[PDB]
Amino acid sequence: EQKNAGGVGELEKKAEAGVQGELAEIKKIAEKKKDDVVKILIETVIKPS
Amino acid sequence: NTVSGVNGPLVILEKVKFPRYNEIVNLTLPDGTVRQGQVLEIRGDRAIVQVFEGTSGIDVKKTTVEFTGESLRIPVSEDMLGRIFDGSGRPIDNGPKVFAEDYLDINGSPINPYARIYPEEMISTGVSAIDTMNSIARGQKIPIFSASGLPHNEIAAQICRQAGLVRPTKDVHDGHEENFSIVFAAMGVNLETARFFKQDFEENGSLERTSLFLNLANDPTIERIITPRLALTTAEYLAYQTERHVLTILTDMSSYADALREVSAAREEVPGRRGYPGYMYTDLSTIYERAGRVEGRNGSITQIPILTMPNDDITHPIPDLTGYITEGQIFVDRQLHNKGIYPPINVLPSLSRLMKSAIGEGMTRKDHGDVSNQLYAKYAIGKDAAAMKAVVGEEALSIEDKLSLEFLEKFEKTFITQGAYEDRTVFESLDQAWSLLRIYPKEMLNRISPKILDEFY
Amino acid sequence: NTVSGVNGPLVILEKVKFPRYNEIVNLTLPDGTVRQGQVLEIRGDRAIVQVFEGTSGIDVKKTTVEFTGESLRIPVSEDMLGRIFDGSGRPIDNGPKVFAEDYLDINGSPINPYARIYPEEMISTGVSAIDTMNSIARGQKIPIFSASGLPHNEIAAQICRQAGLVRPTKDVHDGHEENFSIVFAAMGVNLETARFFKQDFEENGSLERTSLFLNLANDPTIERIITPRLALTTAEYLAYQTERHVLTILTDMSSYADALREVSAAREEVPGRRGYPGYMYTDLSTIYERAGRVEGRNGSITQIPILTMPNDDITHPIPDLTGYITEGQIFVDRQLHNKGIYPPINVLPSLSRLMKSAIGEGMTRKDHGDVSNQLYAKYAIGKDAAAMKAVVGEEALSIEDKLSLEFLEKFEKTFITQGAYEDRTVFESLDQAWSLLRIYPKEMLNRISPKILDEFY
Amino acid sequence: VFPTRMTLGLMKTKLKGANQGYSLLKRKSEALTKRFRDITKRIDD
Amino acid sequence: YGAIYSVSGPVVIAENMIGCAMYELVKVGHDNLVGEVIRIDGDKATIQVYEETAGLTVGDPVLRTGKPLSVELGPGLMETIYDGIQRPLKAIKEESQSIYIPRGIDTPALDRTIKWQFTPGKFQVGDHISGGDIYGSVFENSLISSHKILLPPRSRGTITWIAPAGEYTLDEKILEVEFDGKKSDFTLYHTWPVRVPRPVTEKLSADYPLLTGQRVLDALFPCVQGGTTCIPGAFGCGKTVISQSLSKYSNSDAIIYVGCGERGNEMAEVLMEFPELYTEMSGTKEPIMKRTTLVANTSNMPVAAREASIYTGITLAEYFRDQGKNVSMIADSSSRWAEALREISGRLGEMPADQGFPAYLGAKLASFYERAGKAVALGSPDRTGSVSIVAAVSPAGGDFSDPVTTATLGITQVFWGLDKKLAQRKHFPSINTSVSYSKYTNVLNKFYDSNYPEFPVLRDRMKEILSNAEELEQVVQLVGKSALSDSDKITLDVATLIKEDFLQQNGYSTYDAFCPIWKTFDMMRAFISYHDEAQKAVANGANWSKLADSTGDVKHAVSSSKFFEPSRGEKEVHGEFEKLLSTMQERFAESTD
Amino acid sequence: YGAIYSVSGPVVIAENMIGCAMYELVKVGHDNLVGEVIRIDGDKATIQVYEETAGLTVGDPVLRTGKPLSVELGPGLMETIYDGIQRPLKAIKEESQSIYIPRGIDTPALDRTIKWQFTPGKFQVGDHISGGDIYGSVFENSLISSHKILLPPRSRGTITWIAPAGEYTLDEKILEVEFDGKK
Amino acid sequence: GNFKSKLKKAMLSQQITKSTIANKMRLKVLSAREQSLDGIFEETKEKLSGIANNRDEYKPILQSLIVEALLKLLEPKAIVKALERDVDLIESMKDDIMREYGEKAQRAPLEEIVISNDYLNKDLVSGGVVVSNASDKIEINNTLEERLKLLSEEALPAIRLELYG
Repeated sequence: EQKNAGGVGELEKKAEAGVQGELAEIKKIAEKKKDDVVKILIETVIKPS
Repeated sequence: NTVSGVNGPLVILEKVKFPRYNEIVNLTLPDGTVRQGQVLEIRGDRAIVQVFEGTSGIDVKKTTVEFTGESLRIPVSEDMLGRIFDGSGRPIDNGPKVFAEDYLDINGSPINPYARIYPEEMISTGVSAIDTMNSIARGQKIPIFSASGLPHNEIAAQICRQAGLVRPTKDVHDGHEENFSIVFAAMGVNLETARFFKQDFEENGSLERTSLFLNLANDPTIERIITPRLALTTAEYLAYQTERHVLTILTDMSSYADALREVSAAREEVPGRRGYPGYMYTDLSTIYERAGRVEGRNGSITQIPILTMPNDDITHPIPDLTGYITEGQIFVDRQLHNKGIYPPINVLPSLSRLMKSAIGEGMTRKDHGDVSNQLYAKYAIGKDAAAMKAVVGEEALSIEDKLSLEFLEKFEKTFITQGAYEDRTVFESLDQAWSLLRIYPKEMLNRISPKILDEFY
Repeated sequence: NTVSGVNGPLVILEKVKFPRYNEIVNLTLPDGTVRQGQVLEIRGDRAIVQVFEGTSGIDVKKTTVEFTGESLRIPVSEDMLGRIFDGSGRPIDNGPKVFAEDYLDINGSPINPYARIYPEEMISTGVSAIDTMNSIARGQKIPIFSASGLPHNEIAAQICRQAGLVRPTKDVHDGHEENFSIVFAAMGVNLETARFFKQDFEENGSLERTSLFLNLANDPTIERIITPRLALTTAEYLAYQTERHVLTILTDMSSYADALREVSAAREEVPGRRGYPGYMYTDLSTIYERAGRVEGRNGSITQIPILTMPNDDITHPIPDLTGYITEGQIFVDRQLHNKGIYPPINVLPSLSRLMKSAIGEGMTRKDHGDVSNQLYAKYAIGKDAAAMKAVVGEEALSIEDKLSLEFLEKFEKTFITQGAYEDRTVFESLDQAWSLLRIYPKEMLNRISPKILDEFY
Repeated sequence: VFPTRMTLGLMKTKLKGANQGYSLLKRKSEALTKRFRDITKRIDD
Repeated sequence: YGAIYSVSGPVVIAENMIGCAMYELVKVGHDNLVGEVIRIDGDKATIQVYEETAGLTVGDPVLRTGKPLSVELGPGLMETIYDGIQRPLKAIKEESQSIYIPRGIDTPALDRTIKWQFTPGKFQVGDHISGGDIYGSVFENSLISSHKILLPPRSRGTITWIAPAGEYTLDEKILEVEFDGKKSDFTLYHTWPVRVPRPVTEKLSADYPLLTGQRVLDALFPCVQGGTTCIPGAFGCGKTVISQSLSKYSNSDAIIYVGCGERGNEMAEVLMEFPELYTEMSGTKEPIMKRTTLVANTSNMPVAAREASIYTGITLAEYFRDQGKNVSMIADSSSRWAEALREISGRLGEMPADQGFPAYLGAKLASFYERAGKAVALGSPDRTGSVSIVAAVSPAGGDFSDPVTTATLGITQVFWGLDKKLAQRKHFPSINTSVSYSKYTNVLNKFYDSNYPEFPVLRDRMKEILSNAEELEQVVQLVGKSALSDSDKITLDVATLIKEDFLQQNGYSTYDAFCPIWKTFDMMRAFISYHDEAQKAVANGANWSKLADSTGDVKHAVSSSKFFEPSRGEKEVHGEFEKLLSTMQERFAESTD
Repeated sequence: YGAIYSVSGPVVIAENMIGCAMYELVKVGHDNLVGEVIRIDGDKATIQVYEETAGLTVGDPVLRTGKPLSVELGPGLMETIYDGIQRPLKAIKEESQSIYIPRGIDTPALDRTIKWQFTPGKFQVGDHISGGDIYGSVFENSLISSHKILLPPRSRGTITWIAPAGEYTLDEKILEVEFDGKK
Repeated sequence: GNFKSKLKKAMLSQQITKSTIANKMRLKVLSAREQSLDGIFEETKEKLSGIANNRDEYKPILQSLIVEALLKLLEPKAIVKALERDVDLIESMKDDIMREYGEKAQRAPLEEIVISNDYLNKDLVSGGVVVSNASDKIEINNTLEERLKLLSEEALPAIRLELYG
């Protein structure tokens, strides 16, 4: 029970750090390939769908 | 206006859009007779009517209609007792029509001033097997379930003869103080038996106290269903205006059920389970509505509907739905009849679930509800022990069961049996119950609190 | 843009014939409430629509309709799991977007790649009664026929929750090299029950192994049949492309069947026996088509549908049709639940028809098949012995019957009975079996090869 | 004549009563005649 | 507006009904009958009219009011009896001079003369507000002043006006809410559609047991507040006596009694009985009445009302639920509602396909059920409210194979049996462990473990004694008794004790007005202890007969238990039963040697 | 050919039928789902469509195959797995890369890229021929000639063209019969 | 007995934290994915306004939006709702919209374009048009916002696979 009195709050240290790098790669590749995906969306909408 | 068509006995009128709903129309036929019909449904530029007299004669272009402008209502007098009517209230003896002091609606949906006081005082029908076990309270409606293979007409008759001879027994009990009147409605019943009913009223000296509405099967279907509604409405007038205890005896529900069934064969309304209408429940409930203590709480209408099971089972549509609307049931049975018993009444599925509360010690006794409870349990074991007795042999018998086998016969042939003319005191009934129970030790009893038992046993 | 009518669940929208079948349509209300529905039928300038949420309350002129242009398909993804959804697959978790990687049809088949290669390799549920005695190998569809007299939802959860804790134990013995996923589909469910499944999973740590789809019972019937269809499609994608063995738990097939009987109220389609479709076969089949080995065959889709007898009738149309299609059946009876055994699977009429075909080694043992024969036969004999004991007495009973009796009590109270949070791996089960069987000598054990019998008594 | 509308349920249980009785009673019969035979040879001697 | 196309039964059809929906409140005819458009077929609308026809003609106008049919829930609901369309029955008795509703007569949904004491909420001016938040409260009775006035479900905004404490009418405005422009002015009454489930903060799983007050109902499978239950009937087995009896004995803050489609005598009984009898919450001056809001429909009144009954009734439980009041809703009997549904199915002309019964029937039964349950009360101050639905099911053709029962068992999680053979023998309510289940059991016995009792252990043994008895009885009937094991005899004997003391009780137990859990546990505890000592006693050697003869004094004492009432030990723990355990132990000593 | 008027449940109703017979196999819409004409009312035909009609529309073409629901009995019948309407399962397993056949995908009733070596029977140009007579055979077994090519029943005449021995495609012809012009 | 029971209890509470770790990881990852997706779409509609507000570049785009709608309308009169600057834009190429429908359909040239007096906000959509039937039985909602929303259904898998697949 002492490892269940330490096992809480430890959830968020492991939940953040565990995706600390995933959340940075998500925002990184989005800014890159943004105009090139947007430009495809632009064509579809502005010519018959 | 005029007949477009006739589909089954239902007549299709083509007509302009003006009539009241349930408005009487008079159809002029070329044969020296004019007849009345009621719009069953009113629809877009046509109305479908079932004509109340006959079933033939309607023509395409030789008919004329004129609208009466008034929907059917029953013209009610409390002077209507001591008169003989048919199913439309027309005289058959020439001369005694219904006539009026007031005009009241046939459905009884306008007035409905039914008291919010629950069945109170005791009623008996002078038959011990009825009175003790499924005890009748004023305003209580408890059905008589019968089966054919029976002198079921004779059982109904017996109750009609007995009704009003009970009433001095009840005055003395102080479950009646006020006049007793009978309202009697006949639907699809034999000729011989119609003379039996008139004769039973005559003997009693309550012919003056009763109204007879007579409706055969050669009088139309729609007209059959109206008959108890006329009767019922008159009973409500008796109960309300003059604070009377009214007993309406309404026979035969089965005939009433068929009539409902024959219609809807050209209506847009469609028939449900076992070809019975789904609003058959609704039809039963209109009949049943006039029943209960009236406001003034010195009058009541008690209603006894008479049902013969045409198929014999109790899961048939006619009984099944009725038992639900009512509070309990009373079972007559073929088996008792065969041995040579009268009135043959089985009590095992018979229970009235509002029996205990109505009754009290002042016109019954406190043990009335306890002594009844004991007799069901013992009778039930006796019946299962009998079935087992046949199959296996006397190998499955035990001491209690052998005693129970004797009890069954003892009860059947002393308790339930009595003459047609015979009538019974409730207090008497209760000493005969105790007597039958005297053949069992007291330790084997348990549907009676040990306090109660000690006093009366 | 003009609602013509509503006839029960079925809604008639009057707009042109240019939509296609099962194209989602949007009813736009002046209440600001957009409801989507799917066209059941399309006819000339009208379509008949069943609205997923509600089904009525739409005006006949204050409403507009828009056509989506897309037939209903599920956005499927491997990142979708570990989340609670509705009956349309839309988060109730308050989580992010559904996400797509493909759009797969939920109409009955996405690509149907159900193999022409028969079942082998054990799938473990973690319930002793099912796994040892009725071995299920992947692709097999064995239903649980349970009743309402049992706690059907609680047993269903047990199978899911203990399932996938069997898997590290399987990986070590080398039964599974690829992972295990659960797809859980709940239908017409009660609110306490929906929550119960999530909590059970959370406790074991099986939550992110599974996706739970809850359709609640206040949600209309059409959504409810759509629910398992959504689940089954998701599973066929995980199983084909990333090769995983999937156990699909579908409760309650009886509620799905009711929905199917329920829709039809303006259709010209008539049902068969007991009011249930003549085409009830067809509908069952539909769920059944997604179940079997996938192409590539190391992944599979394994189906256990859960059917509740509402009245304990095995001649009830639902179980009968299913039973013919399915490769055996599991019977769970009320009697054992009553003694207080939990789970109360009587293995008395239960069967797996490809019992031999599932087992092997590395997730079973060789000795598995022989044992299955000893325990079933001895158990049956145990039931027969209980009845005989009551009759003869304890001091007049046979040796052979006495042994059979002892086995009945231990068998029930040790093999079948397990705790709520106690996982029973197949290897574990087989050991408990040898202790029970030991009481018989080697002379009375003989549906076992002497090789085995000498190893383990 | 017996009730038409859902007698099925009671009538099924009648069958189950009957069935249970054949098996049990046959076990009982089997056992009594097995004993009877043993006594026969004893009594004769 | 519309012109009547056809009048067939109490069903009216009207053409020219455009910009109309499918739940609209309408005035039908020149008679101005209250009515509702159930469905529409093109231009032609099929309308169920809630007052009868006897004289309504074709071509009379139909006027749509511009809103759905709803019911009014405000103050003064308690200590008054209403119908299922919800027009006061009492007000009807004076003014029309007709006790029950007259034709062509209309009366609005609540009394418009009654004045109430408004006390302010926990809001002031310029505060942001939301639905189910408490805007005030009204002192409604003497037992309870717990009647919270809420901002309706589906309302938010800022309160422009808060009126101060005082006496007002329930038509006399006290609140203005502004959302985007004037949302509406508000009053003490609020309106709610009877066709929608009332909004809720969240539903929570049931885990708090209600005690029924009936030892037998608690003993085999405990009730919970928030649950669903079936009780079988048969229409002549005293099902009414136990319904009305449960209602009195069960204790909640508000109770809603809904007569679905009843005898009219039975409804009348409850109306009379309740002010005469006392509460166990110390209620005064019409005790029980002050706690009940009563919906009365007889079957003899129009079929529309009787459809409407259950829905109004559930909305009343739900309204009180949002206030943070725990509710017991007893609806009796659900099979009569189904019979009204079969009626509607054939009158409109919709397809029946549920065994001669409606298409919609299975789904409508489920929809009613889901509105009941335990929840965190609507509005943000956080309260616990719950609704336990006790719904009576009874035959509609077969014994349990009728549509109604088949559907209900699917959806119910609590079922408590009632056998007919024992009913005729007087041993009702009879709970049979094969014809009974509770899925709530496991969370409930763990709840009672926290409360003090050993309860889970007693459950298993209670089950075992009943369970083996049924199987041994089948061998008894066929084979007979010439032998029946020493152990088997004991089980039979003890099971009789359980029947007599628990299962039989309804005007036969002089204390039954409310029975605590501890007392039930203590009683059952003596029965189970007698059982284990007895079976051990035959095995370690001692005849069965010697064992009956010596147990003697105590055996009678457990037989007599049922009459005994808390009067010794605590207020819930009884000394006669505690004394009994120790004396039992002494009897075993005499009996083995 | 026809145009779809309505689709109600699994059933499709289609107008502009002046020549649909009530046993005819038709391919409905552009999805070419399998369907067969149960009933005809007027110019509208009633078709039960056996394969899922999600995606199907009204106003779409209805193209007849020109014959009833039939089976083709040809050579290459051994060592094949079929459906009951007859379409090779095996060819769908390879091509679609799905074991079972999904909606909207159809194939000829037998493989048609296959070629067989046809040997003549006992007929020759200008001789009279009747039904059931052996016009040639094909081997499929190394035990028997499984496919004896018989003259079709409902066909007789005089044979204008006899192809000789050699290998032919299924599509390719080998016989012409003259029986009221070219039969 | 209770050692083992309280022990099972806390070993279960232990795996609820594994379940909350696994749900919280997966909720964060996915909510960061959703936020990127709403910046792809957000940028589409900032570029679309830029195109729409330059009227001469927009003129063909408007024509083909209406014409796309007319191919799915197939009614003899069409009622067109547009923006304030776009009802004038349509008016001055009425001839080119009904011409271009008659050359791009089989159906004979639209007989009328009904220029609406109800207009769209810059607050709802970025532009685009609502093409509806004359008696208002059917609407082809061909607005720029409606179109992007519809697009999203098919574009979502394309984009999910490229980025995170």
